[PDB]
Amino acid sequence: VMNRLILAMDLMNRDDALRVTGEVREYIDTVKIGYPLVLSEGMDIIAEFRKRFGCRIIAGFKVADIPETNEKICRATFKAGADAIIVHGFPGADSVRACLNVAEEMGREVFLLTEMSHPGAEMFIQGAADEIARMGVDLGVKNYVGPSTRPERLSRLREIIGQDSFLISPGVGAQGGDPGETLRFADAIIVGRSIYLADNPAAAAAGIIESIK
Amino acid sequence: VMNRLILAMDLMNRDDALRVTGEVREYIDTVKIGYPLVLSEGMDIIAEFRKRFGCRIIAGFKVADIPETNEKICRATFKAGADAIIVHGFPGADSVRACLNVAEEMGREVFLLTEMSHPGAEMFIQGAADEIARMGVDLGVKNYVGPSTRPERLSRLREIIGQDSFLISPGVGAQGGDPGETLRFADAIIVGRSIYLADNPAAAAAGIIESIK
Ligand SMILES: O=c1ccn([C@@H]2O[C@H](COP(=O)(O)O)[C@@H](O)[C@H]2O)c(=O)[nH]1
Ligand SMILES: O=c1ccn([C@@H]2O[C@H](COP(=O)(O)O)[C@@H](O)[C@H]2O)c(=O)[nH]1
Ligand SMILES: [Cl-]
Ligand SMILES: [Cl-]
Repeated sequence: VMNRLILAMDLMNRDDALRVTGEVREYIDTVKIGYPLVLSEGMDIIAEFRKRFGCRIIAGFKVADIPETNEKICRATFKAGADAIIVHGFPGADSVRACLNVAEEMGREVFLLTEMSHPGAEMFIQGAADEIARMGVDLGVKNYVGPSTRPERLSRLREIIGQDSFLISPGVGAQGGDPGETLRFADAIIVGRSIYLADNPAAAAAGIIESIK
Repeated sequence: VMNRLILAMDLMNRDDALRVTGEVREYIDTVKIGYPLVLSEGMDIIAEFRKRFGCRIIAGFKVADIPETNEKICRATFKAGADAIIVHGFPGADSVRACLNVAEEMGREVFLLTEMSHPGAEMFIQGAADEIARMGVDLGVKNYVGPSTRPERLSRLREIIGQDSFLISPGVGAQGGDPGETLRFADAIIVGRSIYLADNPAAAAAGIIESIK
């Protein structure tokens, strides 16, 4: 990932989303598109981003359904052009495998979300996170998502998945996570609001990159 | 809910989804639309269903993001016409409250998904399900989703939420759940494939209703 920086484009209208992404295109080559934008503008927005920016697209859908439905969601998502999809690990191994099956068939990637970055994650997710990470390792998952907001937890996750695995981390900026500290364990950071809500997105992205040069 | 039967419309193309729903419209007044259909045809499909069938629409999105993103997803979904949205409880209380806030503002409903119906749910969700249910009760949640595939678990969930709460349950038919047994605890059953994949959807729906009379 270019500059170890992934833009979380959660604006909800195409003009703004495309405008802001364009303002920071020189600093990134990977964009995470989620439901706020997709539900507001349609799945065709993914193809629009790929054609306009020639960027990698990670669908931050955090799939969390039964196996059969997970397969359908992944199929629809990859057909739309997504290079990868983020899947929740809490629902179990069968639900994860369903996503892996479609990813293998279509030559795409799966990112396993272990622990989440928000406060509520401490209630149920945190206690299962280490086991969810191990589950991913046992199934050969190579891409993971961990919390920037809890460096020691992110560090433990890194220990479990190993140095070879790819780890990205949200929660940098708006949620309180620090770019540099997070990159001690993650290969790339996910940044949304700190950039897309900034007075000048380009300066914001440049500032982040400057602090981690 | 008419006939205590909610149709899970997970077909992935407009023509088929509308045709099948039309075939069983005389037996239902509530349809659950999820990502397989919405990602394939766009969120406008929700409005299409409401105007063509005058039915209640439950968005089976199982929202499972951080609070801020959950708010955006719920807002986009309710603006699209959804009467209710299904929210995952495992991400915690703040993520649930975010959904409740938007539902309150827009005069819509939130259904809290406690334990899931597939095998993988036993790995992490099951052990947290009773507490997730209690969390919902403590926050005043009145609508819940529990597994048809585990009658005793569904029964325990009913005990926790009380007779007052509304409980719907997926996993009937394709996943092995029995309509009658499930309705001993749930107010309504969610049925997808057993109906929409049937040679004769209308006959399939009638058959289910027959054994429930
Ligand atoms: O544990 C997680 C999983 C997903 N995200 C997502 O990552 C982005 C973080 O954006 P922001 O807080 O930098 O604005 C959003 O798209 C959000 O939905 C998190 O924040 N935390
Ligand atoms: O625990 C859960 C939560 C959601 N669903 C959803 O309920 C429907 C069940 O459909 P079917 O198995 O009758 O086809 C699908 O939309 C599915 O995604 C489950 O099956 N189990
Ligand atoms: Cl995400
Ligand atoms: Cl659902």
